[PDB]
Amino acid sequence: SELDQLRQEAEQLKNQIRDARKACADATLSQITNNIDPVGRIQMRTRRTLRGHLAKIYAMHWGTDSRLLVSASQDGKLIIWDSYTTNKVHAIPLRSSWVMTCAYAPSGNYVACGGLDNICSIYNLKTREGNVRVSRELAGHTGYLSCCRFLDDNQIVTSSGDTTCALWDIETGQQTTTFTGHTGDVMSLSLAPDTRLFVSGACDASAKLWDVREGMCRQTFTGHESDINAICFFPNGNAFATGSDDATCRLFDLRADQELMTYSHDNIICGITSVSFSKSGRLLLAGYDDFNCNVWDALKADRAGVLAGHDNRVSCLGVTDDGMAVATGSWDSFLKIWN
Amino acid sequence: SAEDKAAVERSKMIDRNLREDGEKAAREVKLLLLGAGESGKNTIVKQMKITTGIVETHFTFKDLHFKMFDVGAQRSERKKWIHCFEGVTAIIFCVALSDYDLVLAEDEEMNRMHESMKLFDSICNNKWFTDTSIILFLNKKDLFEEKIKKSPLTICYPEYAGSNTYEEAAAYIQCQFEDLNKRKDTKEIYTHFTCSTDTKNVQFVFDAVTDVIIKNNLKDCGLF
Amino acid sequence: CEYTDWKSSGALIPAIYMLVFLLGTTGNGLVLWTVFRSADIFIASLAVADLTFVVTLPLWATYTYRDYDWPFGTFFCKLSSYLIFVNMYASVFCLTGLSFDRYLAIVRPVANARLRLRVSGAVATAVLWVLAALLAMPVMVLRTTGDLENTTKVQCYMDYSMVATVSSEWAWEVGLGVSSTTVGFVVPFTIMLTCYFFIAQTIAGHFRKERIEGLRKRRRLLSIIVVLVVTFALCWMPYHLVKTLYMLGSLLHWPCDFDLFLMNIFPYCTCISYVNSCLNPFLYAFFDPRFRQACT
Amino acid sequence: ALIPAIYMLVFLLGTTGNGLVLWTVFRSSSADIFIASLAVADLTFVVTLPLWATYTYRDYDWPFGTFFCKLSSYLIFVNMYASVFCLTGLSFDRYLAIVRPVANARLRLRVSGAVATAVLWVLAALLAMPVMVLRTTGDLENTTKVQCYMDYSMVATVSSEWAWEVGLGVSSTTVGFVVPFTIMLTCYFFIAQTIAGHFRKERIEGLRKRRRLLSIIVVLVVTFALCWMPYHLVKTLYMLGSLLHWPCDFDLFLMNIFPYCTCISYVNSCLNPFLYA
Amino acid sequence: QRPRLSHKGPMPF
Amino acid sequence: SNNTASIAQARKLVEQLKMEANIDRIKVSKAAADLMAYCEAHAKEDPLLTPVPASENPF
Amino acid sequence: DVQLVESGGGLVQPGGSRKLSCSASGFAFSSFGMHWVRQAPEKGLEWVAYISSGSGTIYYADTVKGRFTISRDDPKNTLFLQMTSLRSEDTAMYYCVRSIYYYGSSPFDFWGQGTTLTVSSSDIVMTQATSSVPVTPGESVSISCRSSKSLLHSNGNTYLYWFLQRPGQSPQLLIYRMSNLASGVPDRFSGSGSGTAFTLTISRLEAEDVGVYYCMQHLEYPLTFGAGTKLELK
Repeated sequence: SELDQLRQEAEQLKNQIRDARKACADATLSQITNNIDPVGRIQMRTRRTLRGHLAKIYAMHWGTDSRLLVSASQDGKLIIWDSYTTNKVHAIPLRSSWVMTCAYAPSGNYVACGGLDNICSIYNLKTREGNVRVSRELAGHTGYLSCCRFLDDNQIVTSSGDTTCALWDIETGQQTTTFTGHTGDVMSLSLAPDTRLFVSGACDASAKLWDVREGMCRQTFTGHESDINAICFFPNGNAFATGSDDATCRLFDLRADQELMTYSHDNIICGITSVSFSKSGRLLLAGYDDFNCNVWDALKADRAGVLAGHDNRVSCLGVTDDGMAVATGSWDSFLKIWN
Repeated sequence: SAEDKAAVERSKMIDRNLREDGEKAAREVKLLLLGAGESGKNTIVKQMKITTGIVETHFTFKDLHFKMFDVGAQRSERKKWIHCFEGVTAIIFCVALSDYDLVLAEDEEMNRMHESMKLFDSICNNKWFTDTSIILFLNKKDLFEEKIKKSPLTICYPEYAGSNTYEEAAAYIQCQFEDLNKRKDTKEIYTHFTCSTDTKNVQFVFDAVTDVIIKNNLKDCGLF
Repeated sequence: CEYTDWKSSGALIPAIYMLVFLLGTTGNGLVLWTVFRSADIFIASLAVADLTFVVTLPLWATYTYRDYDWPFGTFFCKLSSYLIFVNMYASVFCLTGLSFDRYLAIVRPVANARLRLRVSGAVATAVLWVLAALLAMPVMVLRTTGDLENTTKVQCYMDYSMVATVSSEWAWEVGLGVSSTTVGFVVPFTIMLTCYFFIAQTIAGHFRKERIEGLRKRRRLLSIIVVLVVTFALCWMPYHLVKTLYMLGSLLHWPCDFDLFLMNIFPYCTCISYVNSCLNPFLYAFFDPRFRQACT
Repeated sequence: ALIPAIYMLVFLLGTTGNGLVLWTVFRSSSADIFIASLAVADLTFVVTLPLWATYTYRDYDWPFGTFFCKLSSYLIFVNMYASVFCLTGLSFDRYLAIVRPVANARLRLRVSGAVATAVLWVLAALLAMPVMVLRTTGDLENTTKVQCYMDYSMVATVSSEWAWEVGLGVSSTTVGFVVPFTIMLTCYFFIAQTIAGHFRKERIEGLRKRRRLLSIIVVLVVTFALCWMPYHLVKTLYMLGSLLHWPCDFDLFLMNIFPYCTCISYVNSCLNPFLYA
Repeated sequence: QRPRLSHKGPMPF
Repeated sequence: SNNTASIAQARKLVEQLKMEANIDRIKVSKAAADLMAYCEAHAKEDPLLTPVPASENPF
Repeated sequence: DVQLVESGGGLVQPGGSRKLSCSASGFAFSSFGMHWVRQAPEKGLEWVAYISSGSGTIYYADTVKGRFTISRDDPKNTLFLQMTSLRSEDTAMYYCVRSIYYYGSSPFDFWGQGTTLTVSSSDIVMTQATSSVPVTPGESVSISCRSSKSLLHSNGNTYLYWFLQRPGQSPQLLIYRMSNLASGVPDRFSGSGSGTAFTLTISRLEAEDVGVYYCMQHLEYPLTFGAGTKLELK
């Protein structure tokens, strides 16, 4: 038929894309910052430990205030943690006992909850009635939800296993933008600092840049092998870290849409479960499925530090906005808030 | 501070609330439903009770509460959420025998049996289920035994499939199912030919759950 | 008829006291150190009980070897007697509680789950230790020292007339022995017998598998249950039975040869009870495949 | 009966504390092993202290037997021995850390804390072997009290018995108090030298983390001196007045003050957990 | 016949 | 139909990848230069990099 | 809602016993801690007692430590104020409030209607030297409050509570930490106090702002009040 020649045109334009890739790619992040500021060892300490949850812990997100903490586990609990004093703020019963994502609203009054029910559930923390009551029951995904990051106060973007990263709205529970294009199920979502863009991580092992609204793929980001389990974003810039099962937390630039270098290690054969950039993006804290957590030099790879000590697989890792702490929500039912 | 002590008291109340809730979840018996095809799984799930990716069927029978989980309507990658069901006490596998001579009726290359064995051994030797027993349910046994005389079980696989008798056919399919598991020392399957008697399927599920619980206690105790 | 010499015993039983001392202390340290590094709480309690049941033995080894000299203290007579008695009671009651928890878990899946929860590991251990202390305090309060046959050397004897009837100290010692029997061997071994029979028939009913693995299960578990019951019997029947037999000896007046055999045999059945207490860790707690792998 | 009271006062105070520190230190994963060793040496004291409380109760009377006071004298010596070498070894670690924190690591690499404690404990037991073997119970002056005094004249003839006694006493005082207190005093002299060099961090509040470890050990060693130096000094003055002719009126004072000095010297066995906590 | 069994071994019974 | 779906997929692929072609790519050395410049500009106030005052830390 | 229907009071004789069982419309009454605040007709507000969530911790004023006993009924959502003994000084206006406690909490947000008890006719001192002053609208009036002990704790918060109630009504909470406004209040109100000095600026004075103002301290369990300063619109 003609699909063969149409795919040939697609292949030739892909060849032009790779020609531009190779032409613009002449050096590496290592080739620039060979031996600039050797971090050394910054091995931090288990400052606090939260043990409210009693089952497999999957998600956790820091708040804007850099103090309050949210986390979701297998049991239908969404306890709000007061990290500074190791206190319980709000234990939220959860209809879906299979949640793998939870996010704190930047305004500090809402928490989203996804999971295996394909529903992004939003709860109102500040209630004149006094109890956390569910505000919305966003639905429409044909697959399991994977991330529910609050794009803004009312608009919320989310990622599901239906290969679509939908954008929602608490004010009116309608689908603003589909953001289609992904081939495999999408695993993770990280917003831009200015929230006018966001990246998605999929099971097709390709990060993909989208606009906040009225957008499809601006840039395609291939180079991984197995699947993008988790993704992050630079604190302020055209960069984002990409975690995958193939043990490489590689990162890509945005203004240059090129691969920089891979955070590969000979000893590590396991995968990357969670990645959240450190302040200024100098480090790269990576979760692992070998009951360990380690941080990398974001510009020099290598062992900047080791954050290990968790019994089970590190499921979620988050870095505070102030940068004064790092929380590791491993599958073992404790939250160790490292320094 | 006074407000600090009040917050600590609130955290203590939260702690006891989550403690009692987790204790409640401990007594819960949670089973997972894997229907290879949407032909007999609905019938058997109706039997044991009497677009979310998971449907939580909860019921009781003779003072034992079962929280059934239906993941038939997932339409997504299995291994991404399969680790969420690592702690299930039992796996209820449902597969019909009224599938041969149709060959998936859409693919015409592999049988529902072949797809079912693929699914079954993928579950059995799966890392997250290295010690979880499987409740094997053989659905539409009445129609299978009705049509087995007119067409032998030699059609589904060209290998000799016994005589045309339903007894030999059932024995061969049961063996071809159990031998797929590679960890019979730790996990053992419960074959059962599902029939119109709904209550008997529920009591068979009770016997299976009692069995898995008693050997769980066996290893939990000093012996084993 | 007395005749309580038996020359060969005079250097063998203290030697047996010495070699059961090493195995009991070293064997219990092996199990205890691994717990430091439910049923496991009972395992730790039983290991501690047997260890401190064995540690205070060489004080008695000197007592036996140096011909009832007893130099190793004055109120250490009371201390050692109390430790050994309370810890034999604790070992027996730990077996009772551990077999009881096993009986619950095995015979009733979730029907006795509430019973398992209320028994726990801390509450049951605490109550068994309190009962052991209550049953062994008279040993402290009456273990008198000195005056070997009221003269000569120093002996660690009992004055049953102090707190009980002065006229009949024999009656009080009979009653104390009867209570010791019926509380630390008769009824607890009944609990083992019934609970373990229920466990064994639970295997006989539910584990009825004709596979090679199934028959291996039958053999291994049935053997371990029968061996536990049989070892408690084989190590407590002779010792308690011989106490009772000589007690009738003070009453029924058997011909001399019988009581001569009892006098020449009492230290040896004491030794077998002590050595079975010593090996109880290996046969019961260290028997656990997972705990043994942890030790290894 | 203040000395028996002082003996028994320490037993109740020490046992509650030292066990608490040992368990607390063990659950708290170089310095940690030594403070535990200093702790574990002290519970070996309170286990025998009530026995010694009955010893000096009536008149040095201990009927519990030859072996029991043999082992208890071994313990009463080995606890303070292992204490002085534990102080000395962790003082090595600390002062070398103060002068050269980098060079502190290699010493731990050269001699690990656990192996240092092991050789320390075996050395303390070896040096307390004589104080073990000699003390055998008897009726001195045909006394009803049964005391296992220092029985020197076994190892050597009666003529040289006094010479062996003074040799053992002087050597024990030396290798228990003088030699190790001197080496740690030199350690603190080095520490002051670099503290004199480091006037920027000389402030107590400005160096809290480093100072506290130094402060904890300062309050440990000052207490250890203030308690054992009386007993050690009086024990030295004993044979000083015996061989060299000091007046008898002096010597009688030691006979009245040694039980008060010895019991005060044992107070440190309870102070260490209080100082650590 | 006179020994009350409270000698030899630890147990006085 | 399936052929129409394949045609639509080919259309979306070619237009998406032409849009990818329209993207201007800046030099990778300049990208990494901005990366390190931001890192050195914001390296001071990072407790993870440089231990901040050990008294102001609430943890 | 959170409407607290006070129920009790009456013309009880001295030394008697009365039931003051205020009812709660339902706001997880178990979760919220309850207070009792009295007010004599010729005096200001005065705290009486406090029970935490689930009858955890109970506190009483030293004046009413043994005379008054307070208890709750979580299933029925009521708190029972028993008066073992009654005096002339107990003649007061009893308002019970709701107070939840966490990081983002706003205690003393709603005060009940209250019930009259017409019976008969060392700590922080909240001075509140301001009195009833005639002020025209639009003025930036300021109400000063002082305390003996610095309200600032190691947490970095000063437990100052400003209140407003028009003559004959029940107080509302304006500022609960000297800096954070409550619900139902405009941005004009703001404490902006120091560690030991406290104020309240009202940029645009209104008839709603006409009314007495009370400052509260919550550092210690015995709570202290000032004297109301009515801002009459004249």
